[PDB]
Amino acid sequence: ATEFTPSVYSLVSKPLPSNSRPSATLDEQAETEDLISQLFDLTADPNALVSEHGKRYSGLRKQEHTQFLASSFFQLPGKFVSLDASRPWLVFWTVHSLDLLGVALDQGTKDRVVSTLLHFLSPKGGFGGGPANSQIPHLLPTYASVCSLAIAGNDSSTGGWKDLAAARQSIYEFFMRCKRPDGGFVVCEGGEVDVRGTYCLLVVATLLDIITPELLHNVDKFVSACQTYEGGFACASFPFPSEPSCRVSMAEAHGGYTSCSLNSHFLLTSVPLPSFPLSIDANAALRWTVLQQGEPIEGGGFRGRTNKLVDGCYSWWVGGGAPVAEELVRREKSRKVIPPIFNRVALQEFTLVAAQQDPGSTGGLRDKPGKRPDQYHTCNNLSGLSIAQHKMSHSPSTVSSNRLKFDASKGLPAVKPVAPGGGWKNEDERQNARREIWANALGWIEEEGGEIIVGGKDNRINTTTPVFNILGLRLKPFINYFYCQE
Amino acid sequence: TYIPMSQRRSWADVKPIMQDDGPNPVVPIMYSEEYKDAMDYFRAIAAKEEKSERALELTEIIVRMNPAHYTVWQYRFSLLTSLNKSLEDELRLMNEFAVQNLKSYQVWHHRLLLLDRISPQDPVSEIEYIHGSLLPDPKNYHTWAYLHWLYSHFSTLGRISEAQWGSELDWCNEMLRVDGRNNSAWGWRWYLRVSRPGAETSSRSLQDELIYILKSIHLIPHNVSAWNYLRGFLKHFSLPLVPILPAILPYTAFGFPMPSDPLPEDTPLPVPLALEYLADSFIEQNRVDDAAKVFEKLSSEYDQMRAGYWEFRRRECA
Ligand SMILES: CCCC[C@H]1CN(c2cccc(OC(F)(F)F)c2)C(=O)CN1Cc1cncn1Cc1ccc(Br)cc1
Ligand SMILES: O=S(=O)(O)C[C@H](O)CNC1CCCCC1
Ligand SMILES: O=S(=O)(O)C[C@H](O)CNC1CCCCC1
Ligand SMILES: O=S(=O)(O)C[C@H](O)CNC1CCCCC1
Ligand SMILES: [Zn+2]
Repeated sequence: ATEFTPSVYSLVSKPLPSNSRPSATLDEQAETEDLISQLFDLTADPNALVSEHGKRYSGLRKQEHTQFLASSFFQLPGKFVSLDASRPWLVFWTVHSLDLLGVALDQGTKDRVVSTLLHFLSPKGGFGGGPANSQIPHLLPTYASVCSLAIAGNDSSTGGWKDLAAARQSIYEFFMRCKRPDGGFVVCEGGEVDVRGTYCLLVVATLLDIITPELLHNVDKFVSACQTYEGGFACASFPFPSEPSCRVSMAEAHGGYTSCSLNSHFLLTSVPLPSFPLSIDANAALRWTVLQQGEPIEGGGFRGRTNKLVDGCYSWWVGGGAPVAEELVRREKSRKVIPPIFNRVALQEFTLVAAQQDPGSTGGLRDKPGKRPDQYHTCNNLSGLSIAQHKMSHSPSTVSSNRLKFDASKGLPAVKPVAPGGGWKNEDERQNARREIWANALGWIEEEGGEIIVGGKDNRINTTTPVFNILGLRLKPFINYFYCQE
Repeated sequence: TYIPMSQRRSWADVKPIMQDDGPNPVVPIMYSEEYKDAMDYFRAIAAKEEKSERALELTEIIVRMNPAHYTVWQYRFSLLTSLNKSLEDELRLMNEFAVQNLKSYQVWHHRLLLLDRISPQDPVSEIEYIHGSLLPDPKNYHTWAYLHWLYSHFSTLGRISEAQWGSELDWCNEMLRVDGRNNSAWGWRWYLRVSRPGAETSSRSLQDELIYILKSIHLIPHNVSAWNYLRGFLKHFSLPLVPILPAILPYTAFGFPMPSDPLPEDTPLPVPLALEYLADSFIEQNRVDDAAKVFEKLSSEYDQMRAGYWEFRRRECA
């Protein structure tokens, strides 16, 4: 099972060649190679039957990470005021990490999480980064709030899910006010336009059953034009008028924006619209993904951009996009008519050896050695670790079984479109859309026998879902609630 | 000594509004007195929808303490347009915000909204400022994306002259000369030479570009940016790989640049992406068996971190 995923300790560690041409990029790369390689030399090989005497043990310090998240969840020092507009992300990074770490919150803390997030919901639609009387709605906290309610909420009167159902029309109206004719979305009133907003919007729209043809128009074209010559995706694309005459990517292929673009495109493939979505170069996206996994000397972690440093948070962005890119490649090979595509072992070794905070300290996981751990890097490291530990794939047979059990006669009230002809043509088309979107959203499975837990089964964390990045045991009851399935 | 805004004569008429977080909210932040006081009065300003100079001064105080507060940035831009404020002075304030290390997604977008509304006949002054700001951080993603928008937006208005495009390529060539491993500058060259709508596509331009690419590879054979640019260039224009193979084979151990007689020091062979070029060129010649052998060597020896990926590429040959 590990024949094509060699351990970093079993490979020769060599620095990036200089070609006798020094530069600032090589200076930071060589210094980063030294920091990571020294930490691996001080750490016992996780694949050893008995840990070596005199070296650090690389076991996942789950209780330290739990304590790190706990103290950062009940009180932030004033120095994190820069995150005052990102408090729903502080919730999601905390509650999703605890889900991955297998730590349960008591019902009293869950109710506080639900009540806090509902204070962030605006009556005119969408969640903000803080209380509704202080901050305007924003696409990114809307995703973080909806997903956090999926993790900490329930279907009772105090569970918060009934409040999301009652806000479906207003949230949809907020999404439509953000939409641009070219297919992009502003993240908020007067905000920027990039694929993060598209990803966050499409996830929430998929989960809450508020997808309409007018919401998705040109969204596929905006995302597809974000792909660069490297194979990955940039933050946004620019529409040149003569709807537009052409669209051009606006920056480098980036690990975060590649994840958002791959996930957005994947969510669009579930929508049964004619000649939709516009295709992407999946083979180039898969090639760019695997090329961002670092060499053994840098621990086998992922970098976010070509010729930049490896970062633990890209274990989720780039690593979690790999099953999506792999599935898109598989669909193209099937339309035109298996070893892991990235080193699942090396990525876990980077997480355990390099990404973990030094033992006996504050806990949490970090970007790199020498960087303070934070809630964001804790969540993304563990999310990428879950992808590496558990072989995830989108199963057509599972999607087919979901189609066979879907009840089109059950569901929440249809969304009223902004434009008169902005909705689905008839009820047969809308229910066919609800079925395909619901069935494909629940199509991700963990393949039996594909599990790889480096360092022993005590390092195992729970299985996250690609595209959504919440546990399947949270995703299924949540999306079933809003589609009225059981 | 801090003076509360309740004791300030200019704000005596304003009744502050407290943050409605609930009785016991999760992830609370221990705000300073100065920050909580300003947000308490900002909530009152936004409640009464006041567009005034004191509201403008208050937004500046808040964004100096929290440059990522998108709601306050949105309200500030509405203050500038409503009061018909000097957007050039605000643009100078954003220059002072860069020296004091006050940056975020919102600060860069605020500068974009300024340039869009100012709509200068010649944005050369802003282009030069962006070039200068890239010297401390040559790979700032926000800055490179903003530079793409600046040239794209104003070329749509027909305000980018041919001399401006030429000097921009000159500046991009100098950036790559200082650091050929700057993948951000490689992407900027792709915009200037390939993707922008006004780019020239002729036999001379294709020859000039291929020469610059091969020279960059011969200078830094292990530069992944140059290899990705080469593969993207050939694929975008549907150019064959075999005619350029003589310049690539020396790295797998005519009328276009060749490697140095003796290769530069610290250049261990083979270059993995050169093997990928050789394997793809074999597939171009329908020599799938020869391509599978190159993929097998990449998987088991020369690029073992991607052993499974190169094995996948080997199995596709069958
Ligand atoms: C404590 C905040 C940390 C900010 C971090 C995450 N971050 C984000 C936060 C919320 C959502 C979301 O994307 C969405 F909405 F989920 F799709 C992205 C950003 O914007 C910036 N980052 C900075 C960072 C750290 N290490 C590498 N980087 C560069 C990077 C850029 C873009 C992406 Br994408 C991913 C990484
Ligand atoms: O690394 S973690 O597993 O998260 C937490 C630490 O191991 C705690 N180790 C304790 C030391 C004293 C005796 C009881 C155990
Ligand atoms: O009724 S709604 O418009 O849905 C919700 C309130 O109006 C929000 N007012 C806030 C005031 C402070 C700045 C952020 C907005
Ligand atoms: O279940 S197995 O993978 O066969 C082996 C166990 O998981 C090893 N876990 C360690 C036990 C001693 C303390 C540190 C962790
Ligand atoms: Zn990071």
